[PDB]
Amino acid sequence: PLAKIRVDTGKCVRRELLVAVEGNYVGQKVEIGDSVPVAVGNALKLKNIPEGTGVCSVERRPYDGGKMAKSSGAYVTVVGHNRDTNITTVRLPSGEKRS
Amino acid sequence: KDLAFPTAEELRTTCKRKRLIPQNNSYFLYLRCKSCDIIILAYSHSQTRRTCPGCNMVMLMPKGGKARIEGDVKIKKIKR
Amino acid sequence: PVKRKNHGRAKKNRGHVKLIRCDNCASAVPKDKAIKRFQIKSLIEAAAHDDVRTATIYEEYEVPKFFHKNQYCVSCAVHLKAVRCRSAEGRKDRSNP
Amino acid sequence: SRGTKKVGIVGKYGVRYGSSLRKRIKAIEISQHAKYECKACGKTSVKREVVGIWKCKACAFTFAGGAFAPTTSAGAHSNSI
Amino acid sequence: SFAKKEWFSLRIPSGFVTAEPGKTLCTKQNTKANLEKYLLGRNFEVNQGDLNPGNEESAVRKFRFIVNNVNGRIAESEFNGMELTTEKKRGIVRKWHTLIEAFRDVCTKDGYHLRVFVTALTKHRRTCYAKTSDVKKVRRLMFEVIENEVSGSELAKVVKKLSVEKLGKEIEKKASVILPLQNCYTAKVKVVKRPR
Amino acid sequence: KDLVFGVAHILATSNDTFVHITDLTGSETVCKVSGGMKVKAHRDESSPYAAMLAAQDAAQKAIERGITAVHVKLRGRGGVKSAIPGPGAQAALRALIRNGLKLGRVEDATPTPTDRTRRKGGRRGRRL
Amino acid sequence: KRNVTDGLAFKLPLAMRTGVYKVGYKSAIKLLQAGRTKYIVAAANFPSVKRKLLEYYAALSNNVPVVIFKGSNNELAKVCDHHYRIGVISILDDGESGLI
Amino acid sequence: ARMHSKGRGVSESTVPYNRVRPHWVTQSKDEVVGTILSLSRKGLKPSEIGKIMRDEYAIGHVRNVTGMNILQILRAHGLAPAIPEDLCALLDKRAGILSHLNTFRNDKSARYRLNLVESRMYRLARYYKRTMVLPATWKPHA
RNA sequence: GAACGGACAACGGCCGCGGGAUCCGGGGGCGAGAGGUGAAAAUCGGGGACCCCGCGGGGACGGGCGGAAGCGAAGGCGGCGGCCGGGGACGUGUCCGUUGAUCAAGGACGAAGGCCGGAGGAUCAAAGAUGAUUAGAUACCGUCGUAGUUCCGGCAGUAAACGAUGCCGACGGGGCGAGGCCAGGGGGCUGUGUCCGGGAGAAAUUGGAGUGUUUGGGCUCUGGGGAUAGUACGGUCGCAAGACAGA
Ligand SMILES: [Mg+2]
Ligand SMILES: [Mg+2]
Ligand SMILES: [Mg+2]
Ligand SMILES: [Mg+2]
Ligand SMILES: [Mg+2]
Ligand SMILES: [Mg+2]
Ligand SMILES: [Mg+2]
Ligand SMILES: [Mg+2]
Ligand SMILES: [Mg+2]
Ligand SMILES: [Zn+2]
Ligand SMILES: [Zn+2]
Ligand SMILES: [Zn+2]
Repeated sequence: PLAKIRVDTGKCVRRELLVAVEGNYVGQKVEIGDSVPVAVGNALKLKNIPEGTGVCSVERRPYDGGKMAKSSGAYVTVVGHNRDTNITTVRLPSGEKRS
Repeated sequence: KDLAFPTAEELRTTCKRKRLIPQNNSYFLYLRCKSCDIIILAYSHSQTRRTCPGCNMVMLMPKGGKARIEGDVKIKKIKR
Repeated sequence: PVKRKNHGRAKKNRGHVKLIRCDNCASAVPKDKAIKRFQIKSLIEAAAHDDVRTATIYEEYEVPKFFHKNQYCVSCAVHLKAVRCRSAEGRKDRSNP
Repeated sequence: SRGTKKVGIVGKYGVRYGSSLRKRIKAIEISQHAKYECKACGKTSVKREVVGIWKCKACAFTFAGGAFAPTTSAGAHSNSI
Repeated sequence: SFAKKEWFSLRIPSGFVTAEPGKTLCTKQNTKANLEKYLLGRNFEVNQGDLNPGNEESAVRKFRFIVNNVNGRIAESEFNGMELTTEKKRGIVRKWHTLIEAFRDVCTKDGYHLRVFVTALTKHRRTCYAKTSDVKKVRRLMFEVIENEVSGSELAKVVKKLSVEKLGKEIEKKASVILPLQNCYTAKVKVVKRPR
Repeated sequence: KDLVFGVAHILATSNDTFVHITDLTGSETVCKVSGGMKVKAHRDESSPYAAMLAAQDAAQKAIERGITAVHVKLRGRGGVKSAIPGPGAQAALRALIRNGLKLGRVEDATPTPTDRTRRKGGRRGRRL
Repeated sequence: KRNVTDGLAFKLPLAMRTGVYKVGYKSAIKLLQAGRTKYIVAAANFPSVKRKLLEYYAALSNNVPVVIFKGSNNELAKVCDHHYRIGVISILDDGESGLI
Repeated sequence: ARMHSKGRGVSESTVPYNRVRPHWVTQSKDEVVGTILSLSRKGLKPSEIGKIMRDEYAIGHVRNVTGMNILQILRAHGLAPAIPEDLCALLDKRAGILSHLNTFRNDKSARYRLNLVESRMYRLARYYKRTMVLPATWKPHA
């Protein structure tokens, strides 16, 4: 399923769309940023995501919108962080370890 | 050795139920705190803390068998 | 008939003791039945100890001990002679010399 | 008046599809059709609406969950952290 | 086939008597960066009796040192770990006695994440066993004595504490109210994370 | 006592006896001579004779390559297999110090497990 | 495990067996508006905005304790009142417990 | 031996040979009964009543100072519980185990002890239904 | 039976931390073998093996302590911390007051191997493949290797599941031990081994396998010469293997 995310500011209402995460619910406060909390449903950069946590809709290039682990039951395990060179090695649902 | 007349030596050695008459090892007592004039009364093999109410100190704490008495307490058995 | 009162192993008030592997045969023997000989000897053998005195950098060097628990199954323990052939009344001995 | 001794909910499939396939889908058809307790209102009124979406019919609390259960093992583990 | 290899001495921090314990070697390189490629991952373990050549009863530990920097035929080598000698770690365990082991992950005052492994043996107060509640009691006492002694210190003084075995004697004093321990040793120290 | 130290890793398994000499780091190996280099029979590689000759050639190359003193780490196969150093363990150490290598801090360094994996042989064992 | 405790699982049925209470959210705001309630326990399952009004009104009225129960409506029915699940309990008076 | 084990433990309190009226207690027989009824409506069980009579007021048995048992006192004043203390202690043990198995369903050790406490519960209920202490249609809450 | 007290506990379920070893990947060194065996061969090795040092990945496993020591109803349970749960013994002027013992039927648990679905796969390893041995060798030995071994959900329901010894209960000699609780007076309860006697026994032996022709505590089960045969038929259960029962 898909998660319709409604964002309200002072200026406008943004209507965002994400693939639904197991544990999403209608009325959930989600946070989409760089270093938001690492609760289920939030979206943040992988450097601020701790290792061993299954993430989904992972971007392949930065600000791509999310490419990998997008169909049912899929998740991507964050294996490690190369904090120099700014590289995260992740485990894909096919078992492929991807930088 | 007579079975109907067991000597007082052997009775305290044997089990309380296995005596000729089942005899208690427990009793009651009086606890005397020094800062305190009243004498709180308690069981020998107590399962509850006993504290003197005014000038509050803990008198005896429960243990496996006989409750161990805490601090400076004069004790007096109660039998009559 | 029943040859040993303990039936060969030291198991009493257990149901199961985990198996260990024989150090000579790699057989699966329980830890209770297994013949265990703890040998503590020097690393350098006693014949060569005069030759290590001439060669140590250190004044008063203590040669280290070698620690190993030989654990033998029953078949190889009589074959390695870790257990000695005894009589029927000699079977009930338990003390080491 | 049980009706069936062993098949239960997969008695609708009759004799078709093989015993092991009917035995396999029985645990899932029990799972996908059952009412579950809403964790927002307390009532056993959560029913599946479509694959992946589970809604409580009492307090309209709808949530994204598993295909034929409200919770999967991978989904439970990410939420228990 | 061997004359292309040049020697390098090894250098420790000042904690011990010996500043330079030994010499490593490597082939001649054109750059300095290729020499750093060959050397700065290397590591070596030296016995404490070699780092303090006078005392021999403190020759039961061996200190592990990884090199971090080379400057002109000198390999600077920081602390990489301590471990008891195999003659010692097998000597301190006897039968008919309860062996008590504990480990603790702990950072120093500096950001050095260590994992300190301590052991102890219950002594004669015929089989000198301890109750496992008492083993849990000294193990909680082992956790606090590791955390007060190395997290209160920086690492250069912690490796002094491992050399003098202050971390072992503090267990034997503190746990003596519960258990008559003996051979309280820190069996192993690893560095798992460095501040940089 | 201006001698330079190296490490003598002496593996002594049941089939062979390596006499391996390296520097204090262990990453750079000065000389390694095994017992099978010294006899032509396969059954005599683990012998104390072949361990002597392997230690003779290893000590000679270590002295000419600037290793005067040595540290010894005796070793068996270890792991699931036999932790005991083999037959040519002592002969490799004896011939090493008897050929001009002044030893210090000899140690037993075998790979002892804290409860290993399953050992070869099967449950009934190696029936011979 | 020791058979009895003195926690909220013990005191709250004792207050309902010996004492005056009301179950339900409508009754909760009728008592808070009348100042008659001395203690409030809500399940964690209770709606947060309805829960926030109870906490606000209690902080108005003499700092009445509101306690979030570690459980749900169905686990508050695991105490003395058991005909139905319990969203919130307004304790008018607790006859024998040490709730207050 | 034990009903559901193999232990043959004998740790049991021994009553004295002679019931001794406690001269050390200062309070009357009607003062003792009022305290017991107060502790029962305070929430304590009849075993906990006699413990706190013995430890705090040094009344070793209330039969010494009253001539009635604690259940005889509660039955006299109508405060006899609906389910007896023996059965309610097994019911809280059964419910406590069963709530643990709600989140720990692999605990085959606890499901063994669940069928053991329920067997003691149904054994006790059959006796209490026999002597009219408990209604014949009584069921434990599932 | 219930409560309580201070203890005790490899009792279980789960969560988290950790340990080194085997194997693999990768880098550096070395330079000819290594492996394996009773002996060899297969195998890997200048495309740099083995060995030495670092890093990495992964699964499995808790060595030493570890014992005629603990716990559990049995199967079984051994790194550490925590949570939830359980347990017996002891102690007690706590409660209830006969609520009990044993069991057809019935129910639950039940090692290994096996089966089903899912995940995983380091070691070991049925089958299979080889190299040998041998008169032969479908085996023992070497190497490799699938199921499997591992985890989760279920099935299955068997073992030399043994103490080859049903459960409950009364009584019965000393000695030595390393259990737990209590007491403080080579003490009492309760476990647990051991040794010597008594008695028993065909004997080995044995604190019950004693208190049995001086034969009677209760309750359940089984045996009735060997073989046929734990086979067949019928039945029930199982996905199957088969199990139960049974001539
Ligand atoms: Mg068995
Ligand atoms: Mg029974
Ligand atoms: Mg009794
Ligand atoms: Mg290489
Ligand atoms: Mg199985
Ligand atoms: Mg299996
Ligand atoms: Mg499978
Ligand atoms: Mg293989
Ligand atoms: Mg048939
Ligand atoms: Zn006082
Ligand atoms: Zn063997
Ligand atoms: Zn709802």
